[PDB]
Amino acid sequence: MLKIIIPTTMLLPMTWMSKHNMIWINATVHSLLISLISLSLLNQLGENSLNFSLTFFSDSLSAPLLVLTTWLLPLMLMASQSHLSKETTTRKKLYITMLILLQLFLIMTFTATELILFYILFEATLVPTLIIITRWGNQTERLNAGLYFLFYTLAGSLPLLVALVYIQNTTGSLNFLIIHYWSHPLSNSWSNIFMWLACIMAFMVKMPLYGLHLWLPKAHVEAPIAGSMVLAAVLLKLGGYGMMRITTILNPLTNYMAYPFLMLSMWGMIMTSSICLRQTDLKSLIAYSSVSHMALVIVAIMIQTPWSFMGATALMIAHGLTSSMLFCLANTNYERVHSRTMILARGLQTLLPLMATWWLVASLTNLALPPSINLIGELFIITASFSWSNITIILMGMNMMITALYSLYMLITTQRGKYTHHINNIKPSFTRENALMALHILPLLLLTLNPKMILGPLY
Amino acid sequence: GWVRPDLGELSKVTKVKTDRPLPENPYHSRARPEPNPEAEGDLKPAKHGSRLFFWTM
Ligand SMILES: CCCCCCCCCCCCCCCCC[C@@H](O)O[C@H](CO[C@H](O)CCCCCCCCCCCCCCC)COP(=O)(O)OCC[N+](C)(C)C
Repeated sequence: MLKIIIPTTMLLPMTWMSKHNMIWINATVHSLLISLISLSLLNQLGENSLNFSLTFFSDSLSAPLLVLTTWLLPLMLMASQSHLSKETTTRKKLYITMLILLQLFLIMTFTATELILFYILFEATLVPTLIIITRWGNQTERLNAGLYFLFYTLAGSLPLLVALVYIQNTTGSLNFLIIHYWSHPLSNSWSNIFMWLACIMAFMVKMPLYGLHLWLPKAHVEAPIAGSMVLAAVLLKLGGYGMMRITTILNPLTNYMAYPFLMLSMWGMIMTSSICLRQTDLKSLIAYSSVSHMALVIVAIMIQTPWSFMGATALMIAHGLTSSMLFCLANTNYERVHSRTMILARGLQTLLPLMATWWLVASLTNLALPPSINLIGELFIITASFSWSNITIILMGMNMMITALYSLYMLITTQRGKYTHHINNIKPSFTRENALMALHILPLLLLTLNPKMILGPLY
Repeated sequence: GWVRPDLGELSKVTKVKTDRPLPENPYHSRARPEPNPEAEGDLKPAKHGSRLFFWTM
């Protein structure tokens, strides 16, 4: 697995010894090459896993997330090129260093055969994101956002650590393989109930759960474009990956303990979808839509059936790509208008038609139009939920309707109607922005041709 | 016929011919507890190293 980790580490000396006007070109080229290298982990087995060494292993749950993580860095560099143009060379190199460090931590987090090593890297990711938000954010609220984004996480993550070490004192190991093979039933006890809660809440706060989702709109609205991209695409999926990994030792207590979280998710998806209907901020709207999709993923993981896990994997990948694209489109609007308010710049289809096409495709894929992988994950989760209880179909159908409603509302408000008269600084879209949108969207429509690559280890 | 002892003669340490048996346990001591096993052997490398969390060495 070092054939991916070492080039990512070499990205740092290459960045810092680059010329003042060659940092973006070199970083983008070598990040794309690293993505191409990482693309060969998709050759998975129907047997156990790709156990490279005692420290790192690969899975068909890990490999799609790793490929997405590698693919996200070049796009983040392209998106950050514009608003960081007036910046000093040292600070641009520091920004690129933060991005590379975040990729390295994510890559090691997703393989991480140990639960303590997974926890350490899972929390190491928290530092570069915090620096990116609180340093290169525009508004005065960024600091506050960072505080929220920090403490929420730690509020859930310190109990997990305690539980983790406790488990190793009783089991003797925290290796995923030994943990899976030597799993024993968890008795219905108060001690076991609190161990279950300690194991779950850390990943639950990062999805985020509906009750604990307040940090996310703050962090996304306050962060720069690359920060928003990585938060929506990869960092939200750490909770899903961790829950899928750790729920193996929580049976049969999950049957009883899942009820409050299932109710919170099934009602909060309706709640956040309706919130999206009355939102004056594009970034806030996209953040709330992300909360709804991750609520569906939480339901999938808690149900804990093969179709649930397949749908959860597919939905995580699809949402990562779609939400990153949506944030990029909103940022292209913001870099022209400097307002970030949806109602201000109107009728942009008449002034920017190709970007209107990109908006339409992104809205269609957020809307879960078949046969997109968004709908593949949605439908698999919905079928699993129907088998769990036939009454869930009501809430799922309401969520689908409201999702279509706010997606097309966001499209119509910004692209249709009459242009705002007093806005005259709207320039033709750049080749960089069009290429960014294309590099987001073509992978989705290619993945719909080979869905088994993103359906996980239970396929 | 008594000759007075000289200086430092009555402070000499002298020997005594006695038939009284030497007390074998004048302190009435109990039996001393057995010592610890004081294990001895040849050192070998630690099995799989430190075995601390994820460290392989
Ligand atoms: C806020 C945003 C979201 C955050 C996350 C929320 C999710 C956390 C919810 C916790 C899950 C449930 C906790 C315990 C579930 C076990 C079931 C139990 O509570 O119900 C009855 C238990 O009876 C009573 O409930 C006893 C507990 C009463 C005291 C709890 C306080 C009630 C309200 C407090 C809610 C505050 C939550 C947040 C705290 C900060 C069952 O009867 P019994 O057969 O006897 O017990 C069987 C279990 N045994 C065998 C282990 C003993």
